[PDB]
Amino acid sequence: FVREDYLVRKLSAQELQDLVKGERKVPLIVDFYATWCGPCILMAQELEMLAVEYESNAMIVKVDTDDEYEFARDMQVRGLPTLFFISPDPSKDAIRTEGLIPLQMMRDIIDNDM
Amino acid sequence: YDDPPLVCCFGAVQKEFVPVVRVHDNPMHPDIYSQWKMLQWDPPEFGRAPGGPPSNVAISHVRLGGRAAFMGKVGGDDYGEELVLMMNKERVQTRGVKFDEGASTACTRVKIKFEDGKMKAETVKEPPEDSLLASELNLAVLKEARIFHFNSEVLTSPTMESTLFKAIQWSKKFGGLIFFDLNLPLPLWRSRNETRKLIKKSWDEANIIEVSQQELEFLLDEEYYERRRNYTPQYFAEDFEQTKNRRDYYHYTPEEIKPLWHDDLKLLVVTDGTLRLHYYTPKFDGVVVGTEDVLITPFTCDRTGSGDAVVAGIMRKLTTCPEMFEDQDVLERQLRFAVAAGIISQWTIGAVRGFPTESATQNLKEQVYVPSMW
Amino acid sequence: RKRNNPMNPFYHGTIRMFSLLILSSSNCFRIGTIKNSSGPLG
Amino acid sequence: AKKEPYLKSGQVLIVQRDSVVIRSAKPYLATPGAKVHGHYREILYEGDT
Repeated sequence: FVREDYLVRKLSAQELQDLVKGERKVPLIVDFYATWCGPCILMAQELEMLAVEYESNAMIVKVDTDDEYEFARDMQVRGLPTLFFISPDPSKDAIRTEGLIPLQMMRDIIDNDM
Repeated sequence: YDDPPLVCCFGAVQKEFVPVVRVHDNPMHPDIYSQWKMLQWDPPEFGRAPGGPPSNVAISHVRLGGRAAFMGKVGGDDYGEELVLMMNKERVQTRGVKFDEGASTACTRVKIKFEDGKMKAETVKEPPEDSLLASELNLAVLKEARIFHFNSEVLTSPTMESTLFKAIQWSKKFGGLIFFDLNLPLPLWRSRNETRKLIKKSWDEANIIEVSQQELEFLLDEEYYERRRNYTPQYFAEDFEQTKNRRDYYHYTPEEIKPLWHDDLKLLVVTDGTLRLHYYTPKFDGVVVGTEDVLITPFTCDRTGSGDAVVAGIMRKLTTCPEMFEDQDVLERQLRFAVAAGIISQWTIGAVRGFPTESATQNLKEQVYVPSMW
Repeated sequence: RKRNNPMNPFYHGTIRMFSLLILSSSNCFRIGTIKNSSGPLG
Repeated sequence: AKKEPYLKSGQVLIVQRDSVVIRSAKPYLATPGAKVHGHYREILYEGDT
């Protein structure tokens, strides 16, 4: 009866691993964030807008570094905010971005590289 | 060569991107980011005055009245132009910025593996920010610049590390001072021994070093100082001040710092946010008392970039007041200027958006401190 | 009684009383023949 | 003593050879005709009259 206010789901490292190992058809965007990081407030609003634009044509998820610190380090996260763009084609390699990139830049990566 | 003397910032130009990431034990709601500002006014200790990319220091240095040039590489795409247009707007020299037309700015190609039942990534192609070559260095900048500034983020890239030490050789050949602003990224917090080996070569090449209290304790012994802070006398205090149960502002002795001291080091600064600035020289040492007030503006406070403003304020005074290295009273007065710059930087959302001007910083310094401390 | 009952072993501060107060470092602080030796005589 | 730092307010709790431990106390000045609320050694909580 009441629509939820937030579209981006928070996933554990174990849940994210199964999502990556499993079969996917849409691009997978993974956000690493922390509630204490100031720029993550700005990034959180951009990814919610990106989820609205890509209703079912993309899957937007987020991972907290306070809960999955070891997982983030193994994923080569050097700082926050960090985004991973994972293609549904298993041969293509993922794209890792750093910093508050513009919303249009995210769309170009998803459309042209994902 | 015009005045004020030029300063060169070396590394990657990025928008925001706080490098120093550790584990905090007080998380807010994972979705309601309107609660996250409460962590800006009760921050983790490693995030009291966070640093950032070297382009933040260059921008902040120019706003404080200095002149700065950025040395690095961006891609030939649209986001690369936005970063360059950001630094040109802030009147940062960009002749040292090289374009790589075949690369995408701030984009790293990585491959995902599933080693030992866990998900890991390995770098396939580094971004243009971490791919500046030695043949691409602008030697006119390195000849003119009096301070060469870089962070430890360049040590995470094999290409930049080789390029970094060629830039240092040229800068020293031309008489420039080397400023190492540590700002340890996430990987370098894993273990003390691996990090000390990784940074030792760049540590020895530096004439000026700025580290946070958390970085310094991590490099020497993290558990010893944590035990030291948590000690409470069982029966009575050793002095009246110990009864007040005040915050710990421990000043490290030069003998504790000795494992990190070398011959060419002129000034070591240890920052406890903007609250304390511990300074160490070959002849003397001491602490500058500062302050912070983010609760004065609870809805616009943002600590990101305040570490860069403090570093920029130090370089602004070092270039124009060379006697800071030898006079303790002069050094303390000039460091209060850096304290004021850090305070103002915490009053605005966004690092670049909130960097203060010289007159605003000078005004706050005279308002906060009594006239005898100016 | 215990038998009427209706975890399995197989599976700072100094008190000042006269009313109780606690004394600790938060309210107390410091301001700074053979040779004869102290000991028992028998 | 002239060569010594000034003392803090309180009562001498411990006496040793070269040091003294003080229990912190705060004096209040009261004029004739004033009224004290409490017997001797009566416990007073913060904010009590």
